[PDB]
Amino acid sequence: IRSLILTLDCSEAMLEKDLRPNRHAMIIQYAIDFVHEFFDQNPISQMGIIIMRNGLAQLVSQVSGNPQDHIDALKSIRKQEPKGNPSLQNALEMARGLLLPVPAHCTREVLIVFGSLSTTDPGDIHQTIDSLVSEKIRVKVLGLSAQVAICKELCKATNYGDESFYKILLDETHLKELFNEAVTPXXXXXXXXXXXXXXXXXPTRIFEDTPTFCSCHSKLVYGGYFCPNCHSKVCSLPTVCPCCDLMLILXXXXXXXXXXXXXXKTFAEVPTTEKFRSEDCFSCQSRFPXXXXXXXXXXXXXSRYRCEDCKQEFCVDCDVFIHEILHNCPGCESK
Amino acid sequence: YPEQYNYMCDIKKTLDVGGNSILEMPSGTGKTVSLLSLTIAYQMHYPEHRKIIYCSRTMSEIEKALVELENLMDYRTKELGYQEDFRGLGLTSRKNLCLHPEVSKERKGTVVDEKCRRMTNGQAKRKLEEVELCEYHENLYNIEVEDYLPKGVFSFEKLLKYCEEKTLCPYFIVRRMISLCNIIIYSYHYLLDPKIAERVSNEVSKDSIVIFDEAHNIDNVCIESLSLDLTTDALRRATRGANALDERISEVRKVDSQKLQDEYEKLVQGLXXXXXXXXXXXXXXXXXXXXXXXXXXXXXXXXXRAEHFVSFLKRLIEYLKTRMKVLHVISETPKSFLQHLKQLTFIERKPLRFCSERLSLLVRTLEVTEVEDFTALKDIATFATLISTYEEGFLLIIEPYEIAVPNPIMRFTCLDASIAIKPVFERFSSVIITSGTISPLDMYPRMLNFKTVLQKSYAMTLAKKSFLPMIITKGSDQVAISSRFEIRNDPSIVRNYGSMLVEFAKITPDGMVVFFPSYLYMESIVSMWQTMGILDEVWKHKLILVETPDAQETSLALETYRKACSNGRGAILLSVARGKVSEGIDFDHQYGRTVLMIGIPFQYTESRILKARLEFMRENYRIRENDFLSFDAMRHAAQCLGRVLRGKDDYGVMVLADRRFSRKRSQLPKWIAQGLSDADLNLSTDMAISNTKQFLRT
Ligand code: SF4
Ligand SMILES: [Zn+2]
Ligand SMILES: [Zn+2]
Ligand SMILES: [Zn+2]
Repeated sequence: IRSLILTLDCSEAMLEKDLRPNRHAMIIQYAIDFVHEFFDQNPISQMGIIIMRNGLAQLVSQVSGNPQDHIDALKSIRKQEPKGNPSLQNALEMARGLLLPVPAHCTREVLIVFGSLSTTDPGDIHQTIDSLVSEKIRVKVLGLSAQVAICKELCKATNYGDESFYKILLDETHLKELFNEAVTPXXXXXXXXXXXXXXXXXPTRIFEDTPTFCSCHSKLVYGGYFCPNCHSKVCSLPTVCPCCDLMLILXXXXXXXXXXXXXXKTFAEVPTTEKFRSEDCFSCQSRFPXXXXXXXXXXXXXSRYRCEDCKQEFCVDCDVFIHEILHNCPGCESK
Repeated sequence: YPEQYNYMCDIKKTLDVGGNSILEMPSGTGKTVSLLSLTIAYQMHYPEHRKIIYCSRTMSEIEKALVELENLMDYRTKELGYQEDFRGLGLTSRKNLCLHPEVSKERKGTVVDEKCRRMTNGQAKRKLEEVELCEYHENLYNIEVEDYLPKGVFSFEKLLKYCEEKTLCPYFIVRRMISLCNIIIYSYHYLLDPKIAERVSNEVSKDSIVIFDEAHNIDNVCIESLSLDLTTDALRRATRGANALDERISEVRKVDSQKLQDEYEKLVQGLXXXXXXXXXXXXXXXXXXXXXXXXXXXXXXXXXRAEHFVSFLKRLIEYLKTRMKVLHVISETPKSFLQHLKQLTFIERKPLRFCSERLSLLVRTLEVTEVEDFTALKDIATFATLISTYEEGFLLIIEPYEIAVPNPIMRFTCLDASIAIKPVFERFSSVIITSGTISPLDMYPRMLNFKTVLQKSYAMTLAKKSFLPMIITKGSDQVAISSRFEIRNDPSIVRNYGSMLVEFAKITPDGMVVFFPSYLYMESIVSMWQTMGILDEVWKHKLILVETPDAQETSLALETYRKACSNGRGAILLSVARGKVSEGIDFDHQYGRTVLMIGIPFQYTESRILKARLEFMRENYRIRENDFLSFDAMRHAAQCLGRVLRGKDDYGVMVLADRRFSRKRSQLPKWIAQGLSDADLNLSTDMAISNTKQFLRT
């Protein structure tokens, strides 16, 4: 569904001592964690890692849905020293070369981790910006410390003229938060066009391994997925079958679809003196006063959470928990 | 916005009551206030009563006033849907408002008015007894051209293109449209010009509102109205000019002497008044401002002709050569110099009336006039008009001999500036005086005596977006003392200061503009700096304003700055606060987000002019040895402070060195004094806080 291109800054400016021990190692590690979370909340999505080193853009992880390739590609960067200077234009041109074969019904995202305060580009970057906006490519830049006007014009131009995507990071925790923000999709207002895709297989799991089989690598396996079209037994991933080009999805597509469908209804905070109901939680059992800062003014007040779709009481930890995972409110299942 | 609305109320009450007001506007947010306040103030009375007389110091402010005036026209025409009599006349440079010198001359010098006088004389000569007319003429005085402006705004650029399309000349359109009483946007060198202020004063016909914009260099303009340096070469040009006058005497006495006798009779009968009342569209000469001079009944050399004027003129220039060939140090009192001249030869105190008339007579007898000789005759004529009149505060001075070859110079020192500004307080009223680089605003009631009201800036909010720190400790506190001398001392300490500039420029690579008190430090650090990594890592290239500034060089440096900042590169702008181009166009990240100041501004001392004006102001206001090292430097530093402020939506930081800055005020007096190394990390945090508070305060 999504096609994100992770462009990490790997130049001499990354050798400075801001993060611990340096910016490069923390960006690599947090990039590995970003690969984990991204492939955990986006199963049938694509990733591609490019680095900006030695004044050039170097593709280190081809566009694929297997996280292990990105993990190894990120492990190879921390064993070398980030030298040279960053090149935004070359990275955006190569990102274009990786996002052009992507179908129009799939989003094209480019996430740039920019630590330096200056880039080294051959040609005019504004023409590359015009090319990015023309072919519809959403660009998000996580810059370090001071702002760059080119990043403002790029993030604003690549998002329907709206500026709210050039995120400034000031610490490791902030960078973690931005990473987390790139996991979640962005249902923007769009420009109203047509959408649909067709042909998505569902596999049958083969447990046989006495003679083994493989139609994508011709190697030994312990069992493999079955294509309902070309009838090939390949390595197991819910992505595209490489023998006739169609998906092999299962309950994962339903999972991410329902995750994108979650309304996440925050329960209204109503004091016990206003609800006139005993302290109760419907997901567990709560006899704990929430408020008690003062004497009888706060202890006898407390806070009861309310789901209005069923008029039920809950405590805060369960509102947070059902906001993180699970469908909202067990009381909405009983009528 | 309420802050600017308070200034709107102040402009309203001062326009309705007071005759003059000293209004202090915040830098970057006070240009669009008076432009609408004046128009609405004109509409509340009745549509056509007083007119906007906006006065700026540069042409960029004139263009900004023109485009903002167009924003006023669109603003008033998009909210009501009714079309009114449009105003707005752009009075710019003569070379930039003419089309013929770009077709054949291909020059942008100051002699375009001479060629325009050749074309005008061609028109007059093809309308009298006979070069071509020009490009297009004889239709610039008609009603249609007089109505092309009130029906549609055509100012400067729109007037240049409109004249290039409609086949017209913009000079006569503007000149004929000064009497139309539109919104004229000219500079201070035109309101107080000993050659332009007379005609403008006769065409505007007074009864308007004058707007002194950025009125902080008014004393500088009043000083620049005189002081002409006689550097021995003007004596040779005056000698060759006298020889040319003798040749012209032989020519008019050779065959055609009837016109000289007829014009001579016009002088004996109707004098200078009739001579200037008969001629129309003829080139004029210089004059010590006739409205300020007030001298009538100009007799033509005690009723004499031209041979006597060139004889007494040869004696006068020879006396000048005699007074310029002396020992070395000598000061002149203009009265004692006139008395000594009378002791050498009697000529009385009337060579002024003898120049203003004889120059016009020669013009009326000349058809092929040489430019250098006539120019030298105009210089000697001005010197005569200013040794014959205007003596109170005037001080003739001779430059000492310092080798003695490059030396014979004679400069005249002007008089009190209050005299020069004076006529506007009888011609006009409710003259609004606005400036964003005035602090304190008490040196304008003191120096230049006039009764007015004082209104200071009352706008100060969002202090977290206007980082204003100052640097005192440079790691050793040894460059802040050596950077205050007229001549630099200990070059190694200056090299250490430059190294501190390399470290500071490396810490904050996001557009840097550095201002220097003089070009000596720049030329000393640019010769051999022992370092260049800032140009090799963060700045790619450096921008240096030449000690001899050039228009195309400065333009290519500014465009290079905008393109360098629009490519994510940045460049250090090593400029001088005392140099050319004070700038004023910001409101963008293309300008230097961080501005560096090398100490405090300094004025060149050990000069006879600073001692003459020093003792003169000492006798006037008794502000001796105190205001010439804090007021002028305060204005020069405020010229750099005004570039940092560019609206509350933008941010910036300006680093001022030296502790002496605490002795002077500043715009937005919220400053913290700490070291420079600490200011590196402080600015490192400000470059993120300024980026975080934006979306939080919105
Ligand atoms: S009429 Fe106009 S174009 Fe011709 S010389 Fe005069 S100013 Fe220039
Ligand atoms: Zn298949
Ligand atoms: Zn609970
Ligand atoms: Zn519910």
